Amino acid sequence: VLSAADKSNVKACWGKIGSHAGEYGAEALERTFCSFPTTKTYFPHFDLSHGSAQVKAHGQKVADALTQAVAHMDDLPTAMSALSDLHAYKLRVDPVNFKFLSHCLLVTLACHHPAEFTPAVHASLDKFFSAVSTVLTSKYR
Amino acid sequence: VLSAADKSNVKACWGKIGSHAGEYGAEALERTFCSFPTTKTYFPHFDLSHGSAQVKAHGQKVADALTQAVAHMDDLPTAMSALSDLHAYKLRVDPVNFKFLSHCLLVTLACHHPAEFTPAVHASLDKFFSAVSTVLTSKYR
Amino acid sequence: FLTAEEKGLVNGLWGKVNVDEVGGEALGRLLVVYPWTQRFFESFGDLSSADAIMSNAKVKAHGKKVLNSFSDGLKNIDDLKGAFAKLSELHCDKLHVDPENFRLLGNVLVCVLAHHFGHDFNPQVQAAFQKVVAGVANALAHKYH
Amino acid sequence: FLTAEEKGLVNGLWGKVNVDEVGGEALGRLLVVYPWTQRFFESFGDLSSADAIMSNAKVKAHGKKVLNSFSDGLKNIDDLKGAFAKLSELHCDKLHVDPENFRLLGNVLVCVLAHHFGHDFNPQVQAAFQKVVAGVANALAHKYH
Ligand code: HEM
Ligand code: HEM
Ligand code: HEM
Ligand code: HEM
Repeated sequence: VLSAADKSNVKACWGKIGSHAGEYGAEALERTFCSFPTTKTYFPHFDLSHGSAQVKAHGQKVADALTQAVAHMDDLPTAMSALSDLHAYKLRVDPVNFKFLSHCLLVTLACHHPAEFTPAVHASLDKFFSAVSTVLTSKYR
Repeated sequence: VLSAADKSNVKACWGKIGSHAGEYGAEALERTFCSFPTTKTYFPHFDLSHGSAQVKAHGQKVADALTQAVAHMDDLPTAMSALSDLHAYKLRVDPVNFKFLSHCLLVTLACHHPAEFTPAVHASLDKFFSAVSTVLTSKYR
Repeated sequence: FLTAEEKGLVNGLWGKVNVDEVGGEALGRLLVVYPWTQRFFESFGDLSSADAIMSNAKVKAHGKKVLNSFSDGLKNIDDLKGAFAKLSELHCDKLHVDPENFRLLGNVLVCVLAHHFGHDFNPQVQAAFQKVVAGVANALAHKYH
Repeated sequence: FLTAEEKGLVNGLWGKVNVDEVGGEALGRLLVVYPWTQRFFESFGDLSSADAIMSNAKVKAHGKKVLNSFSDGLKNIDDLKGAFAKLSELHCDKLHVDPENFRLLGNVLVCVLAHHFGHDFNPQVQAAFQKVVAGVANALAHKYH
């Protein structure tokens, strides 16, 4: 449930991230795998070692999806319909895991963009990542 | 998200509960306070002692809302609108607390209605309780 | 982590449990109620309906094994971490089971005990059994990395 | 429980932390990002907006006192349950704070450490900080009844 100021805060922050989204995507996953090692149970097929290219490849896919979602904040459920089926029907990812990732994405953003990461923007991104996670978890049962 | 099979298992079962819903509503709270003591932090103005009149009265109110949820299974957000505003905006009850209650609701029903508590109805009720609890935590920012 | 009385409450009821029949019932309902769990039990055969799951020979056999390890945990209740360390490695390393799913089996087990014992399953007997299923879930999660 | 490696990462970073700065910063962001927590702090005055919260004198003093108890937690890290027993009772018996809110403050602190320390707040450094934060949240929830 995003407001006029939340959508503008997000876009503004996403604008500054620019071509580095994929990097932050990969860094976000590495942080999650480290801090919350139970998230690795969904990636048994991945080489999960530090700096691995499989994590870096996948991190671009997560970042692209999120770029997608920033362009379509007014209708996340249709924009994300395919990922939503993917996560609930095929992979069956437990909701709590999306809080782990969402947390590490904020940490990654705080690390790289301290001037942009104001108390207000912090709120808006939490809300944004939180909205995406509920759309991706909607069909879980 | 629910289903025609779920709706009918819920309706059929809540028909069996009948005039006992208020009694089970109170036992479920009592069970939740006992088993999950952190749930008591939201009831500091309650006499929470065993067999208290305040818990019983509240148990009845919880059971009437659920009975009205059975009648509006196809439009939960609209039927539960006042209680959504109450739980997600005024009280801000953390969603984990609804899991504890839902569980203690299931346990109470299995204690009293072993014959009706079949694997198929068990699943339907779990689906139902979680859908109610989903609507009730919507407005959280 | 359990008081002397809580131990009495738990061991008191567990002595009355049919560990053979309760195991298949609890694992069965796990698969019915939370159907994503079926993804881990692919080699068990037909799980296409509540009726298929509940009469499945392999569901029943595995259910018994699951309840024996729960009985072994109740002997070793003050060192649950130690008792479950081998099983924790298995579920992590070979089975890739997200530990959130251990909380689900515990509550299903609690529901099955309430189904069987009725009024005898006190609010207070329930509490002591919540501590136990929580302790087992936590111990199964401990070797994940 | 932390290894000597983890303690060094934690103590190394904590040695550079401005107590007054990070404390009011962490608490102010908690009120901003999770606005329902403001309900527990109504005798602090203007909490009507983000800039009100962030320059609120009472917010700042309380963040400081919150951060000093983190520091005492760090010194007694092998006994956080000893360290937070009195604060646990207080949060439960007096303040009625659902301990699920302790997880939020901990995560906010980590974001605020990330903000300040940038590249030096590595994934390994972070993982250690997560252990501490989870342990302080577990310690604070322990005397709940
Ligand atoms: C912000 C929330 C998330 C977003 C936007 C997201 C996005 C994506 C995308 C875009 C794909 C694959 C696209 C493709 O290559 O077809 C994917 C797949 C996948 N996701 Fe996520 N994801 C999120 C959260 C999670 C979480 C929390 C987990 C569990 C820890 C998870 C586990 C997986 C797995 C295992 C795959 C398949 C990877 C493979 O087999 O190559 N995702 N996700
Ligand atoms: C099945 C889920 C639930 C239902 C159907 C439900 C229903 C209700 C109802 C009917 C009321 C009375 C409000 C009114 O009449 O205006 C109420 C109030 C309240 N609920 Fe819930 N509730 C649920 C879950 C929870 C949970 C999980 C908690 C947290 C432990 C909670 C905490 C409260 C509190 C503190 C009040 C105010 C009591 C008072 O007026 O003093 N509720 N709820
Ligand atoms: C929470 C309490 C649980 C206990 C005490 C438990 C215990 C056990 C035991 C004793 C075995 C047999 C050991 C062996 O293969 O050598 C086993 C195997 C297994 N477990 Fe669990 N388990 C629990 C929960 C779960 C959950 C939630 C899942 C996933 C849905 C799961 C998935 C499996 C699978 C797939 C196997 C191997 C099946 C096979 O034998 O081929 N377990 N577990
Ligand atoms: C999770 C880590 C936390 C720590 C380390 C912590 C620490 C403290 C400390 C040291 C005090 C002492 C005030 C005094 O008596 O001098 C305090 C008071 C207080 N805490 Fe916390 N706290 C935490 C979480 C929370 C949360 C999440 C909330 C609310 C959601 C909260 C609500 C309060 C309130 C209302 C007071 C009294 C404030 C006043 O003086 O009016 N605490 N806390």
